[PDB]
Order: sequence, then structure tokens, then C-alpha cells
Amino acid sequence: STCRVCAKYASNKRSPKLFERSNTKMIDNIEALTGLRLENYGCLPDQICECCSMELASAVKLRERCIAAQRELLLGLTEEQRQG
Amino acid sequence: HLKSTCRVCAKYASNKRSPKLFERSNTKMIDNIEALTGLRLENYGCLPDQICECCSMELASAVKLRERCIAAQRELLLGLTEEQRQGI
Ligand SMILES: [Zn+2]
Ligand SMILES: [Zn+2]
Repeated sequence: STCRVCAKYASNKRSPKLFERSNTKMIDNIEALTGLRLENYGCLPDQICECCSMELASAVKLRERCIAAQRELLLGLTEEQRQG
Repeated sequence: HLKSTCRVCAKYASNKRSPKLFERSNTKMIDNIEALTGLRLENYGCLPDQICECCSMELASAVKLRERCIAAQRELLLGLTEEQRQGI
């Protein structure tokens, strides 16, 4: 019934389970975004809501696009322009 | 192309609707980009110096989620009784 990521209502049905040894992707993406390793505790929620899943997928895509774009722009340059 | 390129996605950017990253009004965006990616982007004459509209929107949305997630972990910990909390 509660989302571990935004602490609001979920569904306990259409809310994916964060810790299900296969969406370790989600926990990885959360740590990459926030610098927090979320741990499975009995007294905390174990679910992510659909809205949080979607925004997380979007933020990861932008992060990867941004890193790859800095390498692509670097290659577009002449060897001289390459500095710092 | 430099004038019409997004520094964040390397694709076309509308000059007039692309905020200039390295100006005082936008220093928060360089920090948001570093929080998201781990990269501190730098102002060089030979690299684009604007963020396109599409990148600005997705970046704003990524920041909101980042902050909500950090604050949600605090709020769940306070939502516990002291005996529950002794766990973390
Ligand atoms: Zn949520
Ligand atoms: Zn862009």
C-alpha cells in the first residue's frame, strides 16, 4: 500500500516489488540517482509505485544520454581543442 | 552548428528557447546535472553552452524524483516508533 521511493499510496498489486532479486535494476538506478542504497527492512515498504517507476526510467535515460553526449562532443573536436 | 547544439544531448537546440548553462540564472542546472550524472560540466568555447527544452524538462523531472526519494527515506524513518527505528 506505500511506495518506498515517494512514501505515498501504491496498490499492493500494480506496484512492482523493489527487492524481487530481478529488478535489482531499480535499486541500482535509485542509488545512481540519489546516492542511497535502499535496503529491504521488514518495517519499511518493499514497493515502488507506477509513477515513481516511470520517472526513474526517464531520469536514468537522461543520465546515460548526458554522459554519452559529453564523449560524442569531445570526438567532434580537433585534437588541439582537446584540453582539461 | 555550435549555436544550435544542446550540450546535454548533442542534438539540435532552439537557440532562443535553450537556457545558457554557465550564466548566474542557471547555476542550479549545472548542480542538477552533476547530482544526476556525477559530471561537473565545464564552459569551453569549442563546446555548446545551452541545454535544449526537452533536456531542461527531463532534468527538472529527474531532480524532483531525486529530492522526493531522499526526503521519503527520512520520513519513513520518522514514521517508525523508537523500538522499530532501532533496526536502522
Ligand atoms: Zn512512488
Ligand atoms: Zn538536449
